[PDB]
Amino acid sequence: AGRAALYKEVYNVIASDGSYVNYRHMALLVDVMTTQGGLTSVTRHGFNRSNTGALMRCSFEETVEILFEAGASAELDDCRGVSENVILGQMAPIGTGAFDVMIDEESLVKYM
Amino acid sequence: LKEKAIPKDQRATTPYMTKYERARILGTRALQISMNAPVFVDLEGETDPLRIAMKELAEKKIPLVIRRYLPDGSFEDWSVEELIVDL
Amino acid sequence: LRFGEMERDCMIAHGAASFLKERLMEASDAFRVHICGICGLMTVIAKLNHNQFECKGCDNKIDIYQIHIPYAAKLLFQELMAMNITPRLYTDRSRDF
Amino acid sequence: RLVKALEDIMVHYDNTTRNSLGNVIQFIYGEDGMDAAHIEKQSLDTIGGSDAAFEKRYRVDLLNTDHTLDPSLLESGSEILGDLKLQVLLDEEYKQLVKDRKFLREVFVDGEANWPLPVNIRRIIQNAQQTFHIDHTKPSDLTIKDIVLGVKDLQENLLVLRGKNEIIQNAQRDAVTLFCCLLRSRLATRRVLQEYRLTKQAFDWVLSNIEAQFLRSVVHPGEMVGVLAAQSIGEPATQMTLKKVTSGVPRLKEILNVAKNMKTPSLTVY
Amino acid sequence: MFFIKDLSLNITLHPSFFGPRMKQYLKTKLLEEVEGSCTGKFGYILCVLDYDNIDIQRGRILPTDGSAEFNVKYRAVVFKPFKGEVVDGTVVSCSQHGFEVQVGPMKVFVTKHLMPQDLTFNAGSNPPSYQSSEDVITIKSRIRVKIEGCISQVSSIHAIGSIKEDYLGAI
Amino acid sequence: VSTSTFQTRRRRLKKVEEEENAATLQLGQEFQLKQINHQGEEEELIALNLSEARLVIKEALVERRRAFKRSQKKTREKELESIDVLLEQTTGGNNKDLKNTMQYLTNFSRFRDQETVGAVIQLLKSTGLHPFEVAQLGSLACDTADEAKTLIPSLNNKISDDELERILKELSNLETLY
Amino acid sequence: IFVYQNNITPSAMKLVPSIPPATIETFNEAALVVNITHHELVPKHIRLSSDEKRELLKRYRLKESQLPRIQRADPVALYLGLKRGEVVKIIRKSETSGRYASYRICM
Amino acid sequence: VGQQYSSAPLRTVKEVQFGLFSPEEVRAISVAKIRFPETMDETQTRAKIGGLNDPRLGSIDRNLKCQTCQEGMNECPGHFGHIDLAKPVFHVGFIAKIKKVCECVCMHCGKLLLDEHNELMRQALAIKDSKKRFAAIWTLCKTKMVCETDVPSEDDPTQLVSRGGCGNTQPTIRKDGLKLVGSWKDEPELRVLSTEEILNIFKHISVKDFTSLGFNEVFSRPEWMILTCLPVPPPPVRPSISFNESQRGEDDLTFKLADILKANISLETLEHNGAPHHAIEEAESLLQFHVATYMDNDIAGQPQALQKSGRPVKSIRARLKGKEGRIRGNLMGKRVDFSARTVISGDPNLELDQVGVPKSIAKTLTYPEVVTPYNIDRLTQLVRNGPNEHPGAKYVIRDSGDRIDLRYSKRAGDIQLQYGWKVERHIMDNDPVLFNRQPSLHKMSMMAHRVKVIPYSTFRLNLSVTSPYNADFDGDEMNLHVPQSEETRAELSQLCAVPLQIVSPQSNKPCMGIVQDTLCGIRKLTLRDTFIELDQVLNMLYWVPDWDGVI
RNA sequence: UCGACCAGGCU
DNA sequence: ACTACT
DNA sequence: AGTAGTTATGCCGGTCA
Ligand SMILES: [Zn+2]
Ligand SMILES: [Zn+2]
Ligand SMILES: [Zn+2]
Repeated sequence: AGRAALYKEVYNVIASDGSYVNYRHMALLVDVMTTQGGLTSVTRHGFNRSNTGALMRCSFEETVEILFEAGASAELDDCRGVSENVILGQMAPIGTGAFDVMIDEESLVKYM
Repeated sequence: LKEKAIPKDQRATTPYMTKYERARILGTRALQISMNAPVFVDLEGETDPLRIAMKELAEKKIPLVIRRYLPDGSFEDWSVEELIVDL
Repeated sequence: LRFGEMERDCMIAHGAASFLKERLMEASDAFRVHICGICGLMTVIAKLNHNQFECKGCDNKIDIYQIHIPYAAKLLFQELMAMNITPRLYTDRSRDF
Repeated sequence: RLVKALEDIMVHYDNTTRNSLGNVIQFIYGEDGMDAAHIEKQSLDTIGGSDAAFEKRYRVDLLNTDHTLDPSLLESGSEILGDLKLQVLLDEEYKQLVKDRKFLREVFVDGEANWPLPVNIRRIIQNAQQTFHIDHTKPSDLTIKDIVLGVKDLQENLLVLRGKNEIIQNAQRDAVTLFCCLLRSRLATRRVLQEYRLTKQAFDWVLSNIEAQFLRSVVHPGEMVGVLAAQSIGEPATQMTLKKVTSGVPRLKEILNVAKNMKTPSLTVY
Repeated sequence: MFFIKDLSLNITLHPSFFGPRMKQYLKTKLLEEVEGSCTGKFGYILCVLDYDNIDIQRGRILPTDGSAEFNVKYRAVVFKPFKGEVVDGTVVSCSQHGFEVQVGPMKVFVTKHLMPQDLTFNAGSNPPSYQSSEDVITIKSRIRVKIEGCISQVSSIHAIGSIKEDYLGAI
Repeated sequence: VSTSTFQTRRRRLKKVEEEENAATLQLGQEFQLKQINHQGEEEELIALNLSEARLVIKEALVERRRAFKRSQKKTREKELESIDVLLEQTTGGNNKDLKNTMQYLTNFSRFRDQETVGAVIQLLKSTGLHPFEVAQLGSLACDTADEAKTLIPSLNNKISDDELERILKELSNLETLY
Repeated sequence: IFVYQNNITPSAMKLVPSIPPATIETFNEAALVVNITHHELVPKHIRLSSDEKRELLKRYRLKESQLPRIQRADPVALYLGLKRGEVVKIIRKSETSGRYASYRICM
Repeated sequence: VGQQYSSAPLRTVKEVQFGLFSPEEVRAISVAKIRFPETMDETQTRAKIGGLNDPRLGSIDRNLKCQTCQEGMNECPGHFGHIDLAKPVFHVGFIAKIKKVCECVCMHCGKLLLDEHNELMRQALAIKDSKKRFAAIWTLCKTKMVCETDVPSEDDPTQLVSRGGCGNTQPTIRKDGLKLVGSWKDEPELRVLSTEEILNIFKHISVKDFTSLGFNEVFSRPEWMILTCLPVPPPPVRPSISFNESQRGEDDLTFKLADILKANISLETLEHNGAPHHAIEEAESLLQFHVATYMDNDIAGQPQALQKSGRPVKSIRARLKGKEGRIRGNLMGKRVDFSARTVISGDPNLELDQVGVPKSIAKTLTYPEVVTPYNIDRLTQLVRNGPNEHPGAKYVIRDSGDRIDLRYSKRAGDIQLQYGWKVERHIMDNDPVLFNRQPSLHKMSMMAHRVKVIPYSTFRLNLSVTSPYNADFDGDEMNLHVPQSEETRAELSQLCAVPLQIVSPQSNKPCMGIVQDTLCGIRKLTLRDTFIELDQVLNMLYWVPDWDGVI
């Protein structure tokens, strides 16, 4: 019921101004704030404290502190986040990167 | 593990090719076509690598396979041949 | 010019993976470092010339890779080390999941 | 802050919306699996209107001289009157339509009938008409069984999820629930013949496009839904050049912060 | 000793070779890069077996240049020596410090004072030899050596052995 | 560009512990009886006594020259030369090793009959001995159980003197002639 | 279940988690005057047999930690006596798709 | 890039293992001892002293030299060195944890202050998640201020069982500057907790205790928060900035190491000398200061280690702090090659998706095309054409990684391409390019347009693509990025071309319409009253490029 | 080769 | 200038 | 209370070692 109200409230802020945003957007935000269990703030205190990779989190609000605590607790980063890759200069798994591409020796012969 | 290779049967992903997949196929092929790789269609006078790629894709003669990954690490392989191209 | 945080977002939004990677590497930084396969450090003493590699201290001479990462990132790591933090870089996963 | 908090959320190849941890956030993107670019506001006729006109529109009683399809519409119009085997279907149809009507009035208490939904059906029919210069004078050639079992069959293919199993299959049926109401709202035997005047050809065509146009409106695994969603909210907040309750940018700030001591903290009691 | 190990190797194929006789060019590249190679890890890689069923698998395409990278699963015959391993081979070189025996693709060295004592070094010979009351080791004589220790090096392995224990020496 | 091997144990950074190798049958981790096949199934270490090795290599280089032509479409001292040819046909020509290995193998081969070698194998493959020892016993001419247990310390208690001395006798017979 | 009036002893409740298996639940009276579950915004939840759950996990290839969580002290969580590990199935209306089914595991 | 071939297999980073440096490893990695605080001038002679920057670390003087490594500056990453400190010092950044760990263990013996013997503890000890576990464990036994030797087992509070010994009272700890102080409690017994002291207790903490307290046996054991051996970052991290010769140009960091170095030598020569016991410690905290100041220099204990002249001195931590920081301003965003920017002005004559590009810009921005039998001719024409005429080129890059500068090369006119080589050619009509206006709020602030090289100096765009960017012509400027790969451009043309972006998913409707003149006028041209005669109707027809020539 | 800090102005 | 957390 | 952490994007004179 919270999520319900949270959306209802967020929505009003946007419609009060006379604008329209397709439900899915606010929905997604609203959900992200609640999945974990209660109300997670779009704030350095809230979301930037989940289990996302250190590197990811350090790219917002508490940079060195996060990296420090990261070495202290011997964290492990999957490098699954958009951010980790942007930082490593690797193709991030998004759109064009959500999948791999291979030459199929087989079909490569049927073609001739 | 390859215990992550989901059989051609039991595939559950979309039968159609995603804009991303295709955008990336045309690009990859164009790249290699420009690298002087073999071209599998007759260049009806075409001389632009992306053009030659779009042509290869229209005649489903692109020897590439898209390996789709699932959030767990599993993956279904689909050939450009198979993949539909509504888009 | 500066392709900054906000423009980074816009590319992620388009889902343009390569164009982003290319804009942040080929078109700017991009550097080639040699790392140890044992301790994810840029320790390796590569002599691309006599083909010798090694990483004494780990006493390695065989298990060695080369990676492409934005110079700014090499810096970020050396700087993190200077502050006694080891940001090991590994070319294979273990944590699976 | 918005963008940094959704960066990594994208629709995965299983139609699930997750983050960089694999944690589910939305089981099916947008609770419907549809890409927003492919959506338009459509009217769900069934919900509004008096029960009076609802019946006058969708009701087809073959066992009645005053509630059957006059043979000027359907070709097999005279030889259909009194057919008991068909009224079973026509009654099965009109039963669903009426059930839908209650279900819609349940979801949209308000009574609001216009909602963004994939595949614009009003147009997909106008083209149908003009493509075949369908004249409202002659009679169709659609079996009353044609229509009913075709629309019934079209639904079987408005796929969003795919897996071979109950949990998924159910999810699928959910995903399409509201759309189908629309579908039946528009492809009701009475309408199809009285209103649209579609021929058997025009019909099979409308059914074909409705199918494709649907499959096309589904979200592409890869879509960086997170960042998109973020910007879609932020962008309009930027243009916010600001009933005496904290509203607008200051309020939005309030919200995203899960601000304990909000300013105006009214409460409405009914 | 001589083993048959299950190995694998990664090969990066330029896009030009993305032809019809591709599998062939890989299988080739494999042999070029493997047969003849040496590591302390697997020892000498001498011969790739079962040429016909070399597993090529699907190669993935690097994503900036268009090359593909295949993981070639093969199987081969290798030769890795060991300490304490008794092996016999033929002599090759011979000085005042000892003589070098050749076992397989490798070379083992027997240091003078790692031979029996009564075995002397006859310098005033040709080809140079090592004489005993009874024996006469030289240039081409077969000898049974006990590998005392190995030293992996570059593209080969080298060892030192003795013939001072029993049942060792010429044959 | 290296060359992997069917088993990847975790690099817990602490890269120190791996002992030395010896006649305690302690070969590398890269050579334990328990090692994984390419079809990821456990499979006992495969050591080859010479000759058994000379055959394995020769056979392969043969079926090679064969397929090296399916696609072409569109006596001790005597074997030395016959092999020196198969080489300059299927080999890389710079495999100074594979060549030297073919001579060494050809000269010091104790059995030159795909059958006699089988016999050897069956004979020993009942001892329950380690693939390495079985390999050595096969390629090293031994008389007294003493000479054996002495050049192959790995044995010593693994097989009685008489029993080992029996097998040794058998080995001296199957011992193809020249 | 024990519906107290104005509270229970800070020494009394120290005896609830002492008779397992069987478990005890405390509830305030004023807290049950109105049934929250009956509220407009509160959607229908639903416990799930350890199997219904094992299936949910299998059909979505999820680890437990990848599931949307619900508070052990969540109003509706108590209403159904949820227990750390169980999963409810939240089913609600959708302005997008008519009906949508989400899941919430118990923290 | 970072050039020259390397036989080392090339892979991508899959995981990042964070941890702390053991003084052992630091020593292991180190290529240099580092004892002298001098930069170099081997006694004034321009070179480097075997003491600071390059007693074998990276290089300076464009000189391959580099302890054989050679390769020369662009290729040689830095090389770490070290400094054996005089006495263990805290790590500015861990003090907090260092303290909280003490409040969890018992000094003197080094064992946890709560076992499974305490239940409220067991409850915490179960909490899977370092972060939160250690969060509980602390709050739990921070209060427990006695190393209890015996506790009433899970039977009766009657018969008390035995565990670890030494009930030594536990000091209530508080922080003072970079010092930890405790008071074991008539009246307390205030005393300062020495580093060598805290270090030893941590070293004695058990491996299981480690872990229960969110640490890690291999990558980050408590004791390592206490610096013993200091890693010395190489030249690249703290590069100079010379002004020809006889001058200088050292880096802030290079100075703070000198500080530390000096500060250290001083201390040590007091422990090998007349050690006025507590006149030494007065100079030990100076080291603790610098070694703390070098990593962080924006602490709470105000002394903000200013440098000669008052300027504060960038601490390594400053370098990484948000926006402009290393992370935020060098990695999540950076300045880039192949980009261009100028004033914009609408042009009612370009197609929605084109982008008028000033010729001068077209001639600067280039694309690396590969020589293919398909384009050998066109490309040779451009190369021969020149970097000054428009349709031309600037560079020809051979297989043998070497650039031929078409503006100087004595063979500019000559040159015959080579299938496989590359000709960096001028941006030409219809090249796909990224065009954007900041701030970049949504996808549509960065769309791909077709190039149309044109005169004058302003990017010209179609009026209707005006809204998406939110540009007016009051003087707004717009950026443009030219894709470099065959696929990079594919991604633009296929995913983000202005025509695709037309109907926006933000609000399930189109995001570009008809505006100004066209909108105002389209109304007028519509009114029933509006009639048009032949002469003109004919021009109007002709103007529509598709008009089927049917009046 | 090329930097830092400060301050001021445009969108 | 404003806001939350230890 | 004491205790810290932020704050729009991007672009274009004058002192210091
Ligand atoms: Zn190392
Ligand atoms: Zn170097
Ligand atoms: Zn104690």
